[PDB]
Amino acid sequence: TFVLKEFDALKSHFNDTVKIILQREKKDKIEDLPNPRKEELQFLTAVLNQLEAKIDELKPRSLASYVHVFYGAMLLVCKDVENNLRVMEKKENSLLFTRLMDGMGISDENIPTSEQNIMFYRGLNKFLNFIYESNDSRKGLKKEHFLQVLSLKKIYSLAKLSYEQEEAAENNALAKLTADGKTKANANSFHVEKPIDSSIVEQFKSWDEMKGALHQLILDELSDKNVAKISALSQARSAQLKFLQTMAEQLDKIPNQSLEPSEKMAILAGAMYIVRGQIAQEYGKDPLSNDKISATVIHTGLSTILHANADCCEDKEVLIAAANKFIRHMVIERPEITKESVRENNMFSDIAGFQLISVLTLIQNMIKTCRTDAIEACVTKRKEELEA
Repeated sequence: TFVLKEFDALKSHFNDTVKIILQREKKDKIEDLPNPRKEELQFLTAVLNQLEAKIDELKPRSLASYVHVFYGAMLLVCKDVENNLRVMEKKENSLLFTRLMDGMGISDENIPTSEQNIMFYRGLNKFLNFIYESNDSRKGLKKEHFLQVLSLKKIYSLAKLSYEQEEAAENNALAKLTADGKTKANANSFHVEKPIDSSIVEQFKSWDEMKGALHQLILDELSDKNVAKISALSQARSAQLKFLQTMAEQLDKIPNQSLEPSEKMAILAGAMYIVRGQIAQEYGKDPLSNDKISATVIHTGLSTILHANADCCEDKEVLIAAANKFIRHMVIERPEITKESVRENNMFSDIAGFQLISVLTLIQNMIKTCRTDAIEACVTKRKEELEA
């Protein structure tokens, strides 16, 4: 097992790393360093200073979440180092790269687990929201944030890279999953950590009306394609509609006193974006494209119900994450025997042609896109008000 370094050890080691690099390059300040080493160290310094500022402010019980962020930041830079290497250059011969890995205590025989890598980037990506007003990207960037030393282009670039790393980490964990879970699914123990903003769900009117809209769209599909049942449709389209039906059905079994209707509508909405995303990929488009696809009844139908064209990327992330949280709870066997696994029998076991891992992977892709579109819009917004 990989034991994480304590926070004080990371701080002292990084401060030494900066000194070593500055001494080797014979510079006084890191702002005089060549690219991309300059911005990379300016980023880590900014992160560290902001971490220390939060520690001396909030006075937390455990510094575990703070270590997770620093680990994510240092690993993000290591990734940036690899991307900026020449065609023949090796990372093992990079001073900064080797210094960071040594500071985190990572070698060839000592690497963090899949879960630890995810927590690193999940922690950093949440930590990056400090640049937004009230920690919300809906309100744009702050006039003064902890990454002010960096340019808007670099902020977007690092954020984009960080979101892609979390996606890649999740996808690697999904690829190693096995479908030999013997445990039974438990909806009775499914409780949301934080309640959802009802304003995000008010466009779907109610849980009954949303179910009615879904059921009506399926009827319109069967009518337009002149078939009696869903199975008569294509293997792809059939699995998608049965996925939505299973989703809506499995949510009705749960009492409203154990799971609020607003939470149910959010979960169902996230499932709709997944199906909407799958169909969009069939047309060679991005899963979250707002372009109208007239050739598809379902994609057009789901877009109408979801109000996808008018909805912002932030609200979409919440809905998609809500569906992701429910699926992973019902289908994935979590620990605390050893390791995670897909239950051999779940909600989607009877659905022919259903590809679970593909769906969970698509979720991570749409999540990343929502986050990337959020920072891009804020960077572009900040650029305009600076150029006026």
